[PDB]
Amino acid sequence: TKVIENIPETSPDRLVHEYWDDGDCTIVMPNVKFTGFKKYASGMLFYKASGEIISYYDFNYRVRDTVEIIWKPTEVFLKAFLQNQEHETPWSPEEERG
Amino acid sequence: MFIQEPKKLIDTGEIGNASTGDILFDGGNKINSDFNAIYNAFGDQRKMAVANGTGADGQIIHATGYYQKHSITEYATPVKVGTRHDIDTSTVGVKVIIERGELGDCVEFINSNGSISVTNPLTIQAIDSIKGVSGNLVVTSPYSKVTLRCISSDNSTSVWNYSIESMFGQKESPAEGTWNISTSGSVDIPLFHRTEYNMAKLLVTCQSVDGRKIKTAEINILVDTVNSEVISSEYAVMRVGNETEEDEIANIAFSIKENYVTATISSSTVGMRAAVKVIATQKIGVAQ
Amino acid sequence: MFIQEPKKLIDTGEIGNASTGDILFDGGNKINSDFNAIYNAFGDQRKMAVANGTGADGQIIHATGYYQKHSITEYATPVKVGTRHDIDTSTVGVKVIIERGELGDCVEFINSNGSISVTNPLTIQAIDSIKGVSGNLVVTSPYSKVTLRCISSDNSTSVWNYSIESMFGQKESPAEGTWNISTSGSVDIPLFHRTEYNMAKLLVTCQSVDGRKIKTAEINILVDTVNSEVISSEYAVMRVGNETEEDEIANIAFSIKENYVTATISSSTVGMRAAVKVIATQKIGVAQ
Repeated sequence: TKVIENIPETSPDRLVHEYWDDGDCTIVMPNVKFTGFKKYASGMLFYKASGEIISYYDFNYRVRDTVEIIWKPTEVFLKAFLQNQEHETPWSPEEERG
Repeated sequence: MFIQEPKKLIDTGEIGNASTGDILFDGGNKINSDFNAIYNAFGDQRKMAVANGTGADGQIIHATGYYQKHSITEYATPVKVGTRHDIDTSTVGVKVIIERGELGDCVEFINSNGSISVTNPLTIQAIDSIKGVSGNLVVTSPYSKVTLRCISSDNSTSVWNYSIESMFGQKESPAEGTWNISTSGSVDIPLFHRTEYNMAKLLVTCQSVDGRKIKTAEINILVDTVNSEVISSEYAVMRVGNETEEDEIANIAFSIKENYVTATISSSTVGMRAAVKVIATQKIGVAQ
Repeated sequence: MFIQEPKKLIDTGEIGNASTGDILFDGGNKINSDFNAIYNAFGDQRKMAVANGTGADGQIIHATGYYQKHSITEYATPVKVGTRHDIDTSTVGVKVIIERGELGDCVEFINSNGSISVTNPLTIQAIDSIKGVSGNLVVTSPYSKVTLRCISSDNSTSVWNYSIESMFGQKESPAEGTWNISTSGSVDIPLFHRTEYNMAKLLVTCQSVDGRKIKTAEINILVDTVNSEVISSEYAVMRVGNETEEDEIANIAFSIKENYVTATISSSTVGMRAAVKVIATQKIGVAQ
């Protein structure tokens, strides 16, 4: 149970960032290092320290004793997208007037 | 004028369970600024141009507080309430413009050297009003004390009644009190140590237990130094329960007893409440 | 007297990039000492002999501030300006020797129990001078307030003018103000709630709009309790724009209206500025 954590109140060291932006949300992480498990592991969990969980790294297979992971989307795993949708639009009959 | 922030407080939910340095790195910023207001209040804010109130030269707290001295350029901006200022208008007459205040908001100011004159007046704008003052009050008084208090804030209306006082002088009354004229019908009251005043003026009111007979006179006294006497002038006599146009409801006699100017107030009427109050005095010091 | 350092401020360039404990180990030394002055100012410095101002018994801040009580041994050293002291000379007359001050430097002192007498005088040395005081000022006044203010510092010359005030008493004026005598030529002014004073003394000045006719009289009043009246004595009459040796430029009448002593100031002349100012009052309380 390594942690990715602290440097709170957005202090410069952390480099851990949520970025709201550009109609969107950008959430960056540094690559994760793991070693000395001595044991057979599968998956990886990012466990919100306060509790619950943010997401799950399935790890695709099963390893032992060490893990190294980068986010191929350049260390930022998440870019969240709201783009372009409107819900409301229905279709109805109408009188053409004229 | 060094600007102060309000109180700014630290999170203890931080620290031992969180990143130590960071949460502290923040806390100092508070603490440093936090004491700044404190010392800037009770010490010269021009000590910030110094080591920033640090070092032995740094801002110190005055149990009396400090009246902040500055340029006019700073008072050229509405100056916040709650502040003690000392400015000397010898250079020029100034306006001290004050923010719109709140009910209870105070503004304390002085000219210590008393350079204030008509040649060195002092103008003040406390926003939207100052009670009794149409527009901006001007102050020509040397050794005055500018104290504003906002007696109404309401919505837009900052109403400042105004007090001002000579920063110095002898403001005390040597003798003020009240007693009841004895079954003996008189007493002797030490007024002040016989040396304290060359002149005094007092007001005695001798009133019956039932209040119907109340005696009043206008007491002007000349302390006689060499003879150890006190010379009186009584006039403007007024009465209520007076049964005789002669001395009535009581009598007023004087003396110096036990190195005290001692008034002897004798009433033929028993149960007479006499309040002895010395309203004004005078003594001679050195020339100049 | 617990000694205070000036403000002493923390380095934030320290901490998260440097050794945490050390830079903090230093900072506490500041902070601790830093609040000390604060609480020592507004609380008893004899609370340092206690838990050092800590605990519930520790020094507390007084919005009024605290007048620091001590031995004479401590005042046997020049005592710094800015300090509030309370010492009672019942034990003996003392000298309070004060450092050479700066323009604006204050020294506040009191005897709360008023033990100060001639038997319990109070001597003061503020270095190099005290304005109006040759050598060291002595204070025999009970319930006095010692306030020094250094009105010149310059190079060597610490000039202290001096204010002193009775720590107590009734210092208020019930009625002071100014108005213009109405087109009706008079008005009624509530002076004080009819019960507030057995005696009052006021000064009214009735001056024409153009200031040429200005009326002045010496107003001495006896409030009549049982009859709900006020008895006046007028004398020492003075005028400028008086056209007649009779009542002129205005008239002064009295009454008690709406549980107020109410003066009725009537001027045959329109546009007369009358400033009503009650200079001195008296009321009777309990015996002793």
